[PDB]
Amino acid sequence: LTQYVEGQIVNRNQLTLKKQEDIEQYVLKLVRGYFRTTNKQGLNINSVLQDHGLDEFDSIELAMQVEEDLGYVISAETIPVLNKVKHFVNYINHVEQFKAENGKAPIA
Amino acid sequence: ATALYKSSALAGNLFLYAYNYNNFTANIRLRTMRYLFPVVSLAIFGNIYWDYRSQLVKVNLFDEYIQARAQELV
Amino acid sequence: QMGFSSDNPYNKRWEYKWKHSYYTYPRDYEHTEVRKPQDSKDVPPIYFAYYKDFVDRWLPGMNMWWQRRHRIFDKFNVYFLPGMSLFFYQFADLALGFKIMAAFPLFLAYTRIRDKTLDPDFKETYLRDMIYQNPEITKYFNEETIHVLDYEFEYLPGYLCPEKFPEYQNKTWQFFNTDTAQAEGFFKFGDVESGATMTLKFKTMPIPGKFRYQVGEPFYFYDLRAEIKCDGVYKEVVLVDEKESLKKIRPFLFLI
Amino acid sequence: ILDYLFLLDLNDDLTRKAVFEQVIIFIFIYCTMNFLAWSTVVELIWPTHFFNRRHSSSQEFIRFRTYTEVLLKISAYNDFFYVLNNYYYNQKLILK
Amino acid sequence: GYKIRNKSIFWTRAGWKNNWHPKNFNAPRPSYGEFTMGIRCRNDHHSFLRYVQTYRNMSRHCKQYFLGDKQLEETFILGLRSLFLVPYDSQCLTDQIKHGGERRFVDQLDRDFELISYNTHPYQLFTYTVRNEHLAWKNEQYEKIQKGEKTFEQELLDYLDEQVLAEKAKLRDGQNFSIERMTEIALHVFRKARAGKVRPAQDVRGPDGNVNDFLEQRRPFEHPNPTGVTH
Ligand SMILES: CCCCCCCCCCCCCCCCCC(=O)OC[C@H](COP(=O)([O-])OCC(O)COP(=O)([O-])OC[C@@H](COC(=O)CCCCCCCCCCCCCCCCC)OC(=O)CCCCCCCCCCCCCCCCC)OC(=O)CCCCCCCCCCCCCCCCC
Ligand SMILES: CCCCCCCCCCCCCCCCCC(=O)OC[C@H](COP(=O)([O-])OCC[N+](C)(C)C)OC(=O)CCCCCCCCCCCCCCCCC
Ligand SMILES: Nc1ncnc2c1ncn2[C@@H]1O[C@H](COP(=O)(O)OP(=O)(O)OP(=O)(O)O)[C@@H](O)[C@H]1O
Ligand SMILES: [Mg+2]
Repeated sequence: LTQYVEGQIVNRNQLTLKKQEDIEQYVLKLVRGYFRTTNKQGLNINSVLQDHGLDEFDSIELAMQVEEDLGYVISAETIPVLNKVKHFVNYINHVEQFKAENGKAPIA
Repeated sequence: ATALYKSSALAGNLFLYAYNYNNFTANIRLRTMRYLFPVVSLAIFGNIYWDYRSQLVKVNLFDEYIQARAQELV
Repeated sequence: QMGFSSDNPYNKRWEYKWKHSYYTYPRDYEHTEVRKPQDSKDVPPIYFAYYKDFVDRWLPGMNMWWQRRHRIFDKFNVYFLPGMSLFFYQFADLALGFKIMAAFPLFLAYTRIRDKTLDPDFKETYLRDMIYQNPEITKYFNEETIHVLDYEFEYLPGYLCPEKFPEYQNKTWQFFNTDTAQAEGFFKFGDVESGATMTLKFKTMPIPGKFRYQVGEPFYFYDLRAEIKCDGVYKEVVLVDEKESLKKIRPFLFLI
Repeated sequence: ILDYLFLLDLNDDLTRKAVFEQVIIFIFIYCTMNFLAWSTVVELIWPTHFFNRRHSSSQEFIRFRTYTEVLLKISAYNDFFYVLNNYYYNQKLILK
Repeated sequence: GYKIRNKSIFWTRAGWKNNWHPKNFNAPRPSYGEFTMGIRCRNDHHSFLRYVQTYRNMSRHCKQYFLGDKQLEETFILGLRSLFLVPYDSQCLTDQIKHGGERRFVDQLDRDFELISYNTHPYQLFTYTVRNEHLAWKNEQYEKIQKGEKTFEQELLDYLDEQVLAEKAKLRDGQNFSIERMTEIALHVFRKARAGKVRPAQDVRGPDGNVNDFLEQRRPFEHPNPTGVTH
């Protein structure tokens, strides 16, 4: 559960959102944290990542970061459809609903 | 002389592996050598010692017979 | 259920389909997070490439045969072919033709065991073309915004109810098959644009098509149902109903 | 202890086949031959790589940066390069 | 300086500059269902997702040895994208390749990842060496700054700022201190500083300002020519 951060081993922390308002804030904080993102303040819930300097390969790096922060195991079949901020918010909810009803994580 | 040379040539292979240990161990393109070098090394050792051991047995059989057969003829 | 499964965490429904170009197997299984240099083992042990091929290729292949072993326990594979092999094996030393006629029934059994233990693969492109043609589904789902949450598809064990499918009460067919060759499953879908989810349940069976001896479609959806759920709307779509399909077409009853 | 280890014998090989002593001669020659041929093939890709990476670019097309060219520009720049950029920045962007 | 004169240099039997579908005798031909009994083919529609997972792996498996260096992770990403963007930006029509360029490139990236999973890929070892040399130079600057000492890089910047003031105080007729003029001033200093490293500045003469250094010299008694004879 530990990772290196600037040469120092730090314990990694996982988040549990379970709330709509907390998801929209996390995705924006996530997308605004990526060094390739343009117009970070012009970014909203209905923002197309293509309009902010992000391509298909950047959505992967973002999804890879969602697994780090939330502990999800995202399949390669789901990544290429995450092209908007709205998509990350709805996917995160669909995963929380799946685990709350089916008692397990979705197929990876 | 033959057993000593073949033992030195086998030791030469062990140096070649040690001199190139980092490559044989970490580079996967040389994995087959890493895996089968000792099998070939044992098969080489076996031939060296087998021949020495067999020659040694025969020499001892030859020596014990000429001594026994000689006393019978005396 | 997926029969071929390694310790790899990603892409479970594609593990048997993907043909990698690796000379050997990767040192570690696909990482689910960024790890430390000390979490992994440098210069993996000797004979590691062989160990991986056994636990990543051989072992999951035998777990597939064991998972679906109930589909090969037919009197033809169990008694007939092994008995045919023993009859000619007693004369194997007389000529070569006896060695052949004794090994052929074994190669034939392996082929039936091989094909019957594979994961049932339907033509998924035919399926998606079918649902994306329905307007009630395209309202909430699109290929550019759809994602898979769960997948299940497995053969049905034993013979079915002998009133809905009287075809399988055939002693000649039962001699070759102990299963039905039908499969049942579902698809858990989600749309990241509309926020909708649906469970696409389906039942399949092999059917004959346009020909006398060959099967037309080994996995024909004779029942296809979608239970769509949205923000506050629940819909139930019926793309293929079994009551209307079973009156037009009947199963195929594979032999050999 | 088993009889399979008898294959290690070469003192009395003339009693069974006397073939091992002549076959390995070919194997050593075959290895030497393949060593000369294969080493020539895999080594001689460097003249083409050296020439193309230095003479194949043209002005009517875009030359895209490679992985190595990215690491060198960002993590292998020298002192003169660091000074020149800050020298241009201070004079024009700050001091005009 | 020198241009290729042959106008037919880029000609192939398949067209001009065609490196995607070279002309061969056994050319691809169609297949008809009604007449085809069986077929053996390895082509599939799995290359897209394999192109996605291959990126996720090569990125995540390389970051294991970056030690949390954020500036290196971002630099590596830019380099990783340059490797995956080759089919999208090349002159070669990757969509017209002989038997599917998608499967070809994906299978090629898989061979790179295999080496990456073992931390034996030459791009990895090159990144470690390049980065260590960079941090050794950055730490040298830090150790000199904590002591209040001046770095060799700041001494140049200050020496260049004052030279600009001297050159523009006489440039009154015009008032366009072009970027060209700013450049030749810095390069002239660089050439003198570059030669100063091998021959440091002893006196007011400056870096590499002694003629006696270029008189006849001899190898020291303790370090003779080890590789060849001397006479
Ligand atoms: C014209 C007259 C003709 C005379 C004939 C003789 C001609 C000269 C022969 C020269 C070749 C033989 C070398 C003999 C030693 C000479 C000294 C020397 O090396 O030169 C100075 C040499 C420096 O070289 P340099 O020229 O000045 O500059 C080099 C550059 O810097 C670059 O640095 P570098 O390190 O990369 O350079 C390496 C350098 C030097 O490399 C070395 O490190 C020298 C060590 C070579 C060892 C040879 C193998 C012996 C294995 C050990 C046997 C031990 C037996 C007793 C065991 C007792 C304990 C139980 O070159 C070599 O490697 C020479 C290798 C020669 C080819 C061997 C090929 C063998 C396969 C073919 C077999 C053919 C049958 C005959 C085999 C006979 C074997 C007995 O000095 C050193 O290297 C100091 C080493 C200090 C630490 C050594 C620690 C011990 C290492 C032992 C290795 C253990 C291996 C695994 C165990 C095996 C046992 C089971
Ligand atoms: C009385 C003695 C019994 C007879 C002994 C028979 C020995 C059989 C084992 C040696 C033969 C190995 C030949 C393999 C050649 C083909 C390669 C291969 O394996 O493909 C696997 C393949 C793997 O899949 P694949 O290779 O076809 O494709 C994989 C696709 N990707 C890459 C995308 C994943 O699977 C199978 O072929 C099916 C499983 C066959 C199992 C083989 C026999 C296993 C025997 C188990 C019982 C043995 C009991 C003895 C142990 C007792 C305790 C010590
Ligand atoms: N039109 C074709 N032409 C030549 N070879 C083919 C063709 N279709 C399939 N093949 C080969 O037969 C294999 C299996 O085909 P199949 O359609 O069952 O794959 P699939 O991944 O299950 O498709 P889907 O996702 O639609 O279910 C393929 O991997 C291919 O090697
Ligand atoms: Mg399929």
